[PDB]
Amino acid sequence: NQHLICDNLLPGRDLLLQTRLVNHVSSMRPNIFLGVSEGSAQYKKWYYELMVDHTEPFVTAEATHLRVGWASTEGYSPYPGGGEEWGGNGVGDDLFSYGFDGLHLWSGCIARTVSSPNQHLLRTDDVISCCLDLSAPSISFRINGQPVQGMFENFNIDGLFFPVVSFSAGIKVRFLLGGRHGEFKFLPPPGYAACYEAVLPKEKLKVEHSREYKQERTYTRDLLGPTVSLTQAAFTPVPVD
Amino acid sequence: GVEIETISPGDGRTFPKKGQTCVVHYTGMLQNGKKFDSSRDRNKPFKFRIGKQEVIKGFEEGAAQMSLGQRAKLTCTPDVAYGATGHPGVIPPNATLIFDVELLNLE
Amino acid sequence: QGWTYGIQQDVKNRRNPRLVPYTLLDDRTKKSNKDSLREAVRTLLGYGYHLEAPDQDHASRAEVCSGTGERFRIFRAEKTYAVKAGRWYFEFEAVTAGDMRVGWSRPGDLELGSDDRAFAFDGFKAQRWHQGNEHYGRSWQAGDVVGCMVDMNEHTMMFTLNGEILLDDSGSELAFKDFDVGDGFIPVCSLGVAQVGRMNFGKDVSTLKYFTICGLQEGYEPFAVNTNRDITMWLSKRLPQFLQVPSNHEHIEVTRIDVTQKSFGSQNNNTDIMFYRLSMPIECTYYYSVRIFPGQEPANVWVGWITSDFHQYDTGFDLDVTVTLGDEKGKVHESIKRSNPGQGRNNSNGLEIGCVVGLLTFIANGKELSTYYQVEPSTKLFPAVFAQATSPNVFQFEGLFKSEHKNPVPQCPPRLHVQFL
Repeated sequence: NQHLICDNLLPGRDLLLQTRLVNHVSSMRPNIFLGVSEGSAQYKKWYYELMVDHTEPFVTAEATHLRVGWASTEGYSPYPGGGEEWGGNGVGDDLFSYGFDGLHLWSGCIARTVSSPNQHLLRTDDVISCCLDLSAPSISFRINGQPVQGMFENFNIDGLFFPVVSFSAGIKVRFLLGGRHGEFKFLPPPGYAACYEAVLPKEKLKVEHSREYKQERTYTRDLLGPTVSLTQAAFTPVPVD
Repeated sequence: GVEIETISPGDGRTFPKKGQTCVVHYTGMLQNGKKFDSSRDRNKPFKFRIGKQEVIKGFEEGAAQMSLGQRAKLTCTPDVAYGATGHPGVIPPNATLIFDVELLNLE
Repeated sequence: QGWTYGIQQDVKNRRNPRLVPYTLLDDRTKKSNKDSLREAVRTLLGYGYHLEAPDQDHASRAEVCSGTGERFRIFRAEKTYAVKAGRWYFEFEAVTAGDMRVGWSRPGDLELGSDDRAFAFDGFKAQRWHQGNEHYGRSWQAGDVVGCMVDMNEHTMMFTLNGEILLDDSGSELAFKDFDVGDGFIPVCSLGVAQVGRMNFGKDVSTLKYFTICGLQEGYEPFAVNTNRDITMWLSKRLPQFLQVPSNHEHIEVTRIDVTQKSFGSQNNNTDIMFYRLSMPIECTYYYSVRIFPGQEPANVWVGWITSDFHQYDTGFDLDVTVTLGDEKGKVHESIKRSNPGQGRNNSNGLEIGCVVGLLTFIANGKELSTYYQVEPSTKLFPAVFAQATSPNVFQFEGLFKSEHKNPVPQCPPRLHVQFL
């Protein structure tokens, strides 16, 4: 009866539970906020490039993470763990989003073939340029300046989104925004802007890690205060009229 | 059939012959992104010669449709996979399979 | 016009930083014109221009000032790390000051001292916080150990501010006293937005700033003197999720009875937005209702077949994914799956009917409202409709629709099973 009811109890499989451990990843962005409020719009077209060095599993699993396609923060937030879509606390997690990682867009674990010849991952020394499209969303990117067609419509841009980049461990990459720090191998195409116009004063722009709650503290557990963003009021700069 | 798709192909022409251990280091997958198998977590590259009918012929046909050092996204089907029977306890009936196949060597 | 701001073409170059106003700039763009402006208005004072400023208590007009309650992150330590006996002492420094309160909570969005599950007090106001307002001690600022401590045995909750024992109006040590130990008290640190703290439980006596003064000789232990481990801390969270069967709402209850039927509804004025998420995905043309009383819009409802991911419970309604295939041209293709009901509805007409096969028609009361989407790769759903009302019997909740949630076939009557909640 034990072996009979063992082999009777196993093949049900609605009883059989599932678990899947996942790597801990981290999103990042530059200090630039979008803040593109219609009425006094500064720019609607930006451009930046992401140069890379290494994306291999050095002592790790090959299931890495490195994405740039902008996600809906009206649906996503920067937390280090959560979500029924197999986690992956980075870019392109929410269903109302996409994410470009060389060959495809994964809108909430729904594979969407992005149209480009020589589809290959974000491998060593492969730039990833960014481009903005809002009014009719066809958000261009390019990998080494080749036509990444089939861009994403109905990404919820009701208002705005945020600039993003995701990366797992075992990663070594560089922004390309402007000045010395953006050595634009593929320049902004016609109707775009090397994304350093908003190098606002009082500070040199830099990364932010997507408003982290607590870095690897060492002195004592710093209860870093609640900050929503640059402004507790809203997400907008001030054109005075 | 095995609608092979390349990821990072190498030489592109070192196809496998008969009696050649495809040293495959795959990561088996299902639809929805639900994992069912993996060789990377094991650190045990899968090995199989051609024609002897160890694995489902998805692996055999895809390997035959594959070169050395070729990372590829294989796509098997229920006819070649376990099908309406299903490997019990893991696989349900009528399943389409995915494999992050990466052939390394042939001995 | 687009003076160097024509986004597409840029017929002429030499865009400047001046396009963003003098808020972005400083007076450096303004030394040339503001001096002549000041000369002009100086001689306008030479006319006799009489003009006092508006935002001043003399010309009392400033009525745009009020607080902001949001993301009051209630830092805590672990329930497993709770304490019931012996003397305990944890320091709490301060980087800033503001709506920030510390002390010892209890396991129990409502802040410290709102209810009978915590003890705390503020540096912004210097007042105890346990189920009300009560003055105590003194304010503090940046660089101030609060020096929180308890004696769990005879209930002497003290706060040694940099060694400065803080006292009430009567001039007594004990802030909180004669409190039931119950289920223990945990260190806690409330912070509203733009208020920062940094706590040292007991991880290092050297890192403990002022402990030898008032913690060591008094028998008062660090909170993690013995922990050979990184002690844990966590916060009241921002997104709303599903864990709990409440059964303690302002007035909402849950039952079941046979067409199925339940019992529900509040009488408090439910201006705010509520929540719901069924527990059991039940399964044994497919007409099954999800009724709610406030129908024919006491408040306008917003029915939408909708998935898990939200981030808000607010009146921002009607603010909710489309494949577009390229062929190395940019012109889209294969756009059939897209956006992966109306605001009319219910219980004066009666119902919100589910229907199933793939094939869904989720409309209120069997009137064709032109259901657009039949998109379903996979969606484990439970009926989570949230909206307002004038609070008349505020909510309700009723093969059939119990057929696309599990492996058996569609069958009408759902049978007796022990979990249905």
